[PDB]
Parts: sequence; structure tokens; C-alpha cells
Amino acid sequence: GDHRRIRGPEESQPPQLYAADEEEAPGTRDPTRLRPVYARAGLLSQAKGSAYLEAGGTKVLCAVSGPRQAAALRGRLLCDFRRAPFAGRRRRAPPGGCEERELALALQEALEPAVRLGRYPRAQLEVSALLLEDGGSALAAALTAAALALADAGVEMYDLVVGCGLSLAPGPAPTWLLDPTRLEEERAAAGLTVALMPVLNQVAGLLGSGEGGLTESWAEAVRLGLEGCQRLYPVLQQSLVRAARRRGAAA
Amino acid sequence: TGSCAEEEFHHYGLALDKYTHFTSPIRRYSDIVVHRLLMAAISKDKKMEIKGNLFSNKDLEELCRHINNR
Amino acid sequence: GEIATILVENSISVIPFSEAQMCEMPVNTPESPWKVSPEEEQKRKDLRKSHLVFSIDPKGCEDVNDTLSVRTLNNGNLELGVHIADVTHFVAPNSYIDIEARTRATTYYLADRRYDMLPSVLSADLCSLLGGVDRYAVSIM
Amino acid sequence: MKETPLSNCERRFLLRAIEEKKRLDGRQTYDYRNIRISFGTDYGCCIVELGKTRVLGQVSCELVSPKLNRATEGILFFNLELSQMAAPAFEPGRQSDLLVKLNRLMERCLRNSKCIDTESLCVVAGEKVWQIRVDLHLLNHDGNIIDAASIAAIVALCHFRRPDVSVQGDEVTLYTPEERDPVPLSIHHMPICVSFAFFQQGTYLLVDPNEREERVMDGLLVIAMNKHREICTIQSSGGIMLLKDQVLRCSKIAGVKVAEITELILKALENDQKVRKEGGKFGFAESIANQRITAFKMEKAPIDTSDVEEKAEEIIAEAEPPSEVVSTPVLWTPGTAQIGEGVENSWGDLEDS
Amino acid sequence: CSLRHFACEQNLLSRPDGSASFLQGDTSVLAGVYGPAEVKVSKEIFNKATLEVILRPKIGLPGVAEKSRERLIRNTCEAVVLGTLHPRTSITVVLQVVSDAGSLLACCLNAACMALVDAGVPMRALFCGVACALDSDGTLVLDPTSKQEKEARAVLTFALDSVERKLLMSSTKGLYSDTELQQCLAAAQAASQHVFRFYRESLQRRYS
Repeated sequence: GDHRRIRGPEESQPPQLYAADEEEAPGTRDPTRLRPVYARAGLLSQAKGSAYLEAGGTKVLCAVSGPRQAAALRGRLLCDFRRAPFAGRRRRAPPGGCEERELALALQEALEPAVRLGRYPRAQLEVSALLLEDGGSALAAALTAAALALADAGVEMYDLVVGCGLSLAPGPAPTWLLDPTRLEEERAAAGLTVALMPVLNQVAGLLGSGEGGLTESWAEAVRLGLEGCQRLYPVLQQSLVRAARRRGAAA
Repeated sequence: TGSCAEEEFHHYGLALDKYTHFTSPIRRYSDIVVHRLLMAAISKDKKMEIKGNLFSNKDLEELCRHINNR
Repeated sequence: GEIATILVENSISVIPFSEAQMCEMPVNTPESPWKVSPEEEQKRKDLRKSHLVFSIDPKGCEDVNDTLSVRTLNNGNLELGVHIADVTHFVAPNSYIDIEARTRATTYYLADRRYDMLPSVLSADLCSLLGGVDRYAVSIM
Repeated sequence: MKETPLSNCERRFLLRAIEEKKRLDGRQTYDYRNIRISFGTDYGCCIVELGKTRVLGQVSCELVSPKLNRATEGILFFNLELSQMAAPAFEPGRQSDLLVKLNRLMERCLRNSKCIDTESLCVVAGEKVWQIRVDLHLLNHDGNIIDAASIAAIVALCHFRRPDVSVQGDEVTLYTPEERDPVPLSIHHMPICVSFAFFQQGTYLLVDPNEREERVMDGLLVIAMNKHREICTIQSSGGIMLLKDQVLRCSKIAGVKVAEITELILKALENDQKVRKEGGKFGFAESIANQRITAFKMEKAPIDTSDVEEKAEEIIAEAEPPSEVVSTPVLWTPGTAQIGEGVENSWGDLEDS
Repeated sequence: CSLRHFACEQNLLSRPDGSASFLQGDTSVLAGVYGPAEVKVSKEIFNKATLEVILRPKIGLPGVAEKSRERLIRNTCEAVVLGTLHPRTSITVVLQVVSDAGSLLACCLNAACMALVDAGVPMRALFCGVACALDSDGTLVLDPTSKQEKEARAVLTFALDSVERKLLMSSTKGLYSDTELQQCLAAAQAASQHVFRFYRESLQRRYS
């Protein structure tokens, strides 16, 4: 198979497809609540800028490398999204995946509307994000963390990027929920993730697909996503304050 | 042998009551059996023991059916 | 082609043996041929001087089995004895020659050639009563 | 790195020669550079030297399950490869437009000619059958890589010897050279390639050209034709524009040459079998020329293994024992423990709040 | 203990600068070296050269194991090659396995040493290859064979200098204690004195 790795069995069916325990029932909640979030900046020591984001069952680590050599008059922004194999129900192929490339592009088309590349001619920035655990809304964490990393690494941006997530209940009276989990996401019909700049009041990225076809549900999904991005901001406000207080006090 | 009754031990066609070959250990296989056994007998009738077993019932019957086939 | 058909059909092998099935041979080399180790001469009871052994044998009998001997003793009576070759020293139990013999149960004969149970010099010099060289045997008496 | 460039004096020199019909190393037009074969110790391994080119061929088989469809045959991989040592230019991933035409030449010749009998390489059907896999390597590039590679593959395939099995009823068994004797293969015919080079727009041709003659030539014509009188592949390439009498002349030439080459190959294989059967010594070792300065022979040697016990004993005895400051583990809360200089506080709390 | 049949051949191939085939018994390895030549600008280093080592097996394609055994040979040649005398150039060593019969890494190191010496590369000291394989009881065997290698519980290979016989390379297979590690190191130090005699006798005869 692969000549750059250790070869094992040719085929391997995971025991979930043989799991004799039938799928359970998620439950119910209040759709006007947010999972408590803890944010830390400046984690890694050998990286120019890094951040680690954890909230509930989600574990994502983001690090930012500095500008390197090689729309010029402007600098590029390389991106790379990759998630840990030990995340989720099943294992994943190390070489890659179409899902990883789609989410990498959904990240790239969302963090460039914030930084001003008209200050780095002929240079380029590389951003790497890693998901240690998938326990809820993921794209609402790969955006917040990769923006926090950029802000702690001293690159010039117009504003931050704060993400959120939503999902649609499958009942006869569906209602959108805020910060869904895997028990509330694999049983859902549609999902929406928004990327809002809280001060400039401009939507940075949008993505959504599913079974909701009336153009009156998406207005609430969008505007509660905007309320989520305006309610997650203060924690990231005090996180960069503490990060800069410690970095400056370290001199 | 004692896997069967006396009546099934005779050599009626030659009027004997027991008949085998021993004159050919080279071109046959029951004769090497007979060689091992006769030499075991001449070596055991000294009141000692012949380490290393010789045969068993099922082994001998499958050998003799094999030899009949061949 | 017909001989080959007769072989294949009647379940008889025409494959000479392998290295480890060959190598386990008594070394009848000219620089050192076979000759009896004297402790076995002690342990046995020679008769190559005091009694006569010969054999009639079919035309082409490159490998003798049958031998006998009848003489008279210091009284006048006729001692009877039949002497059959004792080939048990070159087939050890659970050997490769022994499994081989266990497989090829019976020597097959078609009327041009024979088919040696053994390799083709182990008995076709060393076991056949020829010449007047020494030869292990078993003489009932 | 790249290869030394070609001057404008060598081109002129080769072309005045070729016009005059005399070559550098003396051999006339319709000649080969003489050949020299050498056999390994385990079966299916040989070293052929055409002139100053070298190729190493090695066959090896293995038992797999036979895909889906074609349930009563076996498969036959091939993989040519060009070794960086053949010539300076060859580079692992920068010569990808010669490898393809070479692998193709080899595969079309060997697999479409139907000389190997892949019918009788089964054990069951739908179940395990032998999958052979030839392997050739180029060691030294001096022109005419494909003639040498073809002769090498032929000899390597005509010298292999499989394992062998017993099948009766519905039961398998696998032997070994001591349990059962390895078995040869079945080879219908011997397809052997020939190459021709054309010079100054087809006006002259030269049989068996080497690498300098290869840089002063327009295009190449290869004609693979097995023994008897049966052609098996041709592939014009390079820069050539050919006539129709010339293809026939070439076919005649390849016929003659393959006759002679098959003579040589058969004689060499017979002699090798005779040597292996007499009982003499064979192998890569007993091939090194002894009338030559760069070969030396030495029988075995105990060196002196009389002292190692004493030295080891004194070394173990003569060095400082492990010390005895033992460290302590600290417990924070089940799951995490720390050893080392430690941290002052129990854990951080409200450090900045 | 006794080293088995040894053989070597030099100047086989006409295209490289120096070629050397080294076979020890049944196993054999061929090697060739191209002298200091141009190097890609993206890999060049000032005040030093750059070493490239590639090994090709007979069955399969090289994987993680063969490059992991390429690192050892490169980091072994790096300690004996005076790169400072040739900066902004490249020296490459390529080893080819022709036949395998046991103790292949030692024969590859000896092939590399003889190819570098034939190629005319500035060297600080020669190096050798010795492999040890102690059996299930402790009986040391030097330069073993794959027959003994399969049953043995531990195989060790060492590379030794040619001046004071220190240790350069060490690759070990199997589990053992330190006492027999010391005794196999001493056996290797005792064994290299004959291989170095083969080097000296071969080169003294070559310039006759």
C-alpha cells in the first residue's frame, strides 16, 4: 500500500458496525444556552503564535507560523486543516480526505476577510489547525482559534472572527438549536455555521445545507448565529487581555 | 492378530494355520515390520526392555489396509 | 508415453529423492568402503568359515533375498537353516527412509525394469549377496 | 547534476567514420559485442554483460488469490528500474519518459508473445495460485539497454525453479527442497529483442550501437522475434522516416542474429547445468578472475577468541555502581503526577483574575 | 568462531569514478561512487559537502526500513569524510545488494569503505563492519549466517575504526545483558584486525 508508513492489515472493519447496542435517544434541552468556553493564548513556545480552544467535548489546537519567503503587492495566506485520527466514532485515513480540504477552504475563505495582506508584499502566512476531539460544532472552533492565534502572533488584522453553529431538530415542529453536540448533530436535518465580525458587524463566512426549505427559518438561524457571535466575544476579549498582560510582564 | 478371532488366523489354502513372509524386507513393507518385531523378540528375551515403542492397533490396521490397496 | 500413463494412472511415483532424503546414505566410497565395526563382530556370531552359504537366483538377480544352508554335524544328522538379509540398520524409526517406505508400500514391477524401494545403490550394492564380501544377515537355524 | 555535453568534434569524427564504414572499437556493421553470463547460487539469478553493459535479473514467485475472472491462470508482474549508478543522469523521478517506453517494450514482448505457460501455475481455482514477479536492474549504461535486459530476463526465467506441492482430495501441503525437489518451468519459445540505429537520414545503419553512437543518431528500430522464424514485436522510434525494403532487410538481420544469440544462450545454460550436476563449485564467488590484480582469496580464520571473558569481566568490575539518590513522585489528583524540581503551589488559580 | 569466505573486486564499471564489489561468503554487495560534483543550490551548504546514500533491495521496493538503514550508513560516513576540504560540492555513496546470505549490513559498510577508498575521497581513517549473533545459550558466533540467525535470540552489528578500534556504528537485534555486549564488542575488536589486513594487502598489491 503505502511505502512511507508501517503496513498492517489490508482491510479492517471497526466494531461499531457490529455494535449490538442500538442507537440511544439524545434528549431535550433549552435552545437559548451556550456551552461554557475556556480560552488560552500563547500555549506553544516554539511557534510564533498559537492558541488552544476547548469547550465541552471539542478540543482544537491552532498554531501560526510567521511570514516566510515566497496579487504581489500582496501576500498569500496558506492554510492547512487536519484532525486527529482518534476523534469521532471511527478511525480516519492519515493521508487525507475531501472533508478536510473542504473545511480548509471554508476556513481560508473566512480568515482572509480579517487580516490586511496589503502590508506583506511577496510574503506568505501559513496557518495549521488540529482537532484533538470532535464533541460538537467543529467549524465554530476552527475559526475562533485560528483568529485568536493570529491576534496573539502580532499580525495586523481589521478585526477578529467569532464562529457559531446551529442544527435543526427532526421532529414535526423543527426548531433551530445553538451549540449542538454529536448526540444532537447526527440526529439533525440541517446545520448552519456563521462567521461574524463583532465590531464591524459584517458576516465573514456562511455555510449551510439540509432539509429546511422555507426562507423564514434561515433568517432566525442566521440572526441567532449573529447573537451567538456577539455573546462569545467577551471571553475572547479577556483572553487576549490576559495573554498580553502575561507576555508583557514576562520581559 | 488379537483384533480378530482364532478362526480368522488360518492359511487354509496351504493347510497351515499361520503364514506370512519374512524373506523380503527390501521390496515390501510388512516384512520390515516383521524384522523389527523378530529382532525385538531376540533382544527382549534377555530380561531387559526395548526403549522406543513399536506399533498400536489402529496404526497396524491402517497399515495393513494401505498395503492391501497397494 | 504409454509407460508414463501406466505409472501415473496406477499411482506409482517416478521421482528420485531429495538432498536430505539422499544424504542419509551409508558411505560406500572407494577411499573408505563399508566394513564391520568389531564390537558388533563380538556382539554377533560369525559363520563365514565353518559353514557354506550359496544361492540359486533368477537371471538378472541384481539383488538376492533367498539363502539357505544344510550340513552334517559331529554326529551325523542334518541341521536345517534359512538365512534372510537383516536390513534394519539403515532404516531407523521415524526416519525419512522409513516414511518413504511407509508410503511406497509395495515394489512395482513392469516387464522391462524393476523399481527399487530404496535409493539405487544403498541396496543395489550394499544389500545384495554378491562377490564374497561381508553382509549383515539373520540366520534361523 | 547532468551529463557531460557533446562537442562538435566527436560528431564530425563519428560521421566521417560512419560514412567510411569503420567504427571506433573495430567491430564491423553486422556484429555484436561479445557476451558473458554468470549464475548465482539460488535459482533465477544471473549477470549478463553485453560489451560493457550490465543487467541483473532475478525471478521470484509467491502464492496469492487469483482476482475475479481468469480463475484458472496466474499473474506475472514486471517492474523495470534504472539505477542511479547506470549513468550520472538517471535520477529517482527525473527520467520518467524512458522508464515508460522501456517497461512497455519489455511487457509487450514477454507477455504478449505467450512463451511462458501461465496455464499450469494453479493449485486450486478460485483459491491460491502462484504469482511470479520478474525483476531486472540496470547496473552500467553503455548503450543498447534493451537487448541486454531481454537476454537477462530470458535467462533468469529459463533458470528459475519453483517450489512444489501435493494436491489430492481437498487438502493442501507445501514442501521444501529437502522434502521435495524444486521443479523447472515450461517455456514455449524465446523472444529476443534486436535494435538498429539509423544515421544521416537512413542512408546507413549500424548493428548494436553504444552510447556515443547513440548521441549521433536519428532514430532507433527495435525488432523482437522469437526462435524459429516468428517476429513478435517491432517499435520504430526516435526521429526516423523509413522505407519498406529496409524493414525486410532488418527482419532478415534480426533472424540471423537471434539464431546466433539463441545458440549462445542454449550452450551457456547447458554448460551451467552440467557444472551444477557434476558436483563442482558454482556461484558468484567462484567467478572473480584470479589472473587480475583486484581479486584476493583467503580461507577461514579463527582470529583469537581467547581473551574476551577477561576483558569483559574487568570492564564490568572496574566502573562505578549505580548511585542511590532515589526520587519521589508527587500526586496532584488521580490522573496526573509530577517528578523533578516540582512546582511551588498546589495548582495555579486566579493567577490573572 | 571463524570468519567465512571473503572476496572483493575493483573497477568493475566504466562509467563511475570508482566501483567496488565486496562479497563475503555467499552474500554480496556492489557499490560505486561519483566524485565531488555540482549540487542543487537548494541543498548546498557552505564550508561543507552533502552526503547522499541510497540502498536498493532485490525484492520489493524500499520502505521505511531501508531508509532507516540508510541513515546509519550516512551518519557513519559523515564521521570519516573531511568535508571541509571540499565545500559547495556533493559526495554521494550508493550501495547495491546483489545477493543476501546473512550479515548484510556489515558487508555493506565494507563495500562503502572500499568504494570510497577506490574513488579517491579524503579520509581520516578506514572503517569496518562486524556482526555478532549469540545463540540461545550464550555461545558467540561471528559473521553468522541466516540459518543461525533465525534460531538465535539476538544479533548485533558494529562498525569499528581503523586507528584505535573505537565504536562508530551499532545496530542491535534481540534482547541481552551488558556482559555479553562487552564480550561481543571485544570479539569485534579482535575480528577487525584481519579485515584491516585484507584492506592493506589489497591496496599494496593494487599498486604493484
